[PDB]
Amino acid sequence: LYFQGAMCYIIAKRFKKSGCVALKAKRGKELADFATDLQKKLGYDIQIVAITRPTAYGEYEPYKFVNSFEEFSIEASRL
Amino acid sequence: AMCYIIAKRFKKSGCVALKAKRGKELADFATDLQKKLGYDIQIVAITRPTAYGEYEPYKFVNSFEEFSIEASRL
Amino acid sequence: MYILDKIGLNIEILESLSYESKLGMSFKRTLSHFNKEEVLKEIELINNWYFSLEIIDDLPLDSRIKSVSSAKMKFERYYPNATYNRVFNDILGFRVICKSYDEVLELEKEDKIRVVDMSRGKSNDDGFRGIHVYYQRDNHHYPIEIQFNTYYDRQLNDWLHDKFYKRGYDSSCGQLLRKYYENGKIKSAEELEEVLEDVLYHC
Amino acid sequence: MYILDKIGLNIEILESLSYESKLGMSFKRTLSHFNKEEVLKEIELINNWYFSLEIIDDLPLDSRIKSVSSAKMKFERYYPNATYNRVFNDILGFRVICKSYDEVLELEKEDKIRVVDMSRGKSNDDGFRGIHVYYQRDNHHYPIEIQFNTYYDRQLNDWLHDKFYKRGYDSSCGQLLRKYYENGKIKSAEELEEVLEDVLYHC
Repeated sequence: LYFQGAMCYIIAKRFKKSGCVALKAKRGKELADFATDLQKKLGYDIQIVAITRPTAYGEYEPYKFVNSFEEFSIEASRL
Repeated sequence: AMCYIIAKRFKKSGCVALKAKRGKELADFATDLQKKLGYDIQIVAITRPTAYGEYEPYKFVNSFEEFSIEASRL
Repeated sequence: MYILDKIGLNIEILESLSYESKLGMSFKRTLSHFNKEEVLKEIELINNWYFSLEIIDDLPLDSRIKSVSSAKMKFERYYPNATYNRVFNDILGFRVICKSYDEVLELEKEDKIRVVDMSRGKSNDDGFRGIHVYYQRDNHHYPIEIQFNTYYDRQLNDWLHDKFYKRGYDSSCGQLLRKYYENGKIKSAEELEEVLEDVLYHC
Repeated sequence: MYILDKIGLNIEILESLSYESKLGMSFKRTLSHFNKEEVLKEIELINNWYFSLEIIDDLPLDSRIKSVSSAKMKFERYYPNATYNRVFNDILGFRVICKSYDEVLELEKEDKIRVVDMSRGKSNDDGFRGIHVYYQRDNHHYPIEIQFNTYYDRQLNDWLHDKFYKRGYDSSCGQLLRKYYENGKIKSAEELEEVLEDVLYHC
């Protein structure tokens, strides 16, 4: 189950605040439209970005990993 | 997702590198090539050349046949 | 050629990852020639397109898709005199960490690639070190960035984002932080924060 | 926990990537109790297995599968008194940049993980700095290695690998070069050459 082909990380971060909410997700229409809608609901003070791997993006440390799209939405709204 | 099959002589710097898909066809190709080249040449699989600086300089090839000919010249 | 083969890129791949603008305005123009709400609506589509391409996760290099929030801030900041292709040049941005920069400059020879060498600092030294390369298909396609950093520069770049950037300090303090790092005085992000607290107290 | 989440690994994934030996032998035993030809035949199958797993290329970290040639050399070198699990512990070997070593030391708490901390050069100092971690399912599965370095240590380890290929391995010389690096005296491969020429002249 842990092997779903190549995955990315959807990241949510407030601009002037350190740390992020991160979720391992599969790139495609379902993730793209989720991110587009969440960016509108959260506003332009929060950045929704897609990265390949957290060890390559030290500027988002510390990472708060979540396990579902719903958990990512609730935690990103608390930033 | 792809990997890089690398061929290198132990005491000599540089390698022959080929972007390949992991599976039975690549695995059996590598196992057979290692026998034909001998134990002075190392046949290794890496994820990305930028992470393995010990194989620099990389000589990238574009086919399995080109990899075989170039690895035999190491 | 060589550095592109190492990172698994070529001109054909970069061409297929290029997004064609529908604004009908050359990207050689300044931001005053563009409507903010039309630009931001397009950036939302480019961001959506890059969040759907699986091919990005299979490439042998790291990448980040920048947000619509960051594009909105960049428009407000550089409006109206900055050139469009200089502002929105990193929506798709690759990042490759290495041992040296000698291989990177050779990319200048590529007709559609521009190299911004900041390995000896920006004009206004803020501490950051690296080389940024931009591929652009034509003036109607968004540029694609590749950021090159040695391991040595990427370490300080990271600490500088974490403990220094976007906190109201002058760019003068980053150059000083980079001088302390080059002198062996900063070996942790907490040590960076310590010499920043002393620089700000004694400034 | 945290470092594993950052690199996309967990105990279940490490368990599925573990190769079960069919030699009928405990890996706690020395090389003298093993047949070289039978060992090498098994290493050929492990190497073949790792060259066929697509799952490896989808993990968010780098890896290398070591050759049968290197296993043959390691057997000849450590035969007969070295322990099998200490010799053949890196057939599947991951390589990661960690933010700080603290997050790597948390791995020691895992029952099936062994940590070899070389981040301070407390033992047999040759200039190299990092932490190597070994996961082993049981005494008849091959261990899996994860190598962690900060960007700062990784830079010197890469310059030291090239100086040790060119000039040959020298433990005291590498230890001394790490002191110069920590002092801000080595910021390129050319500077290491300059510092080396001064060290060799002052003797």
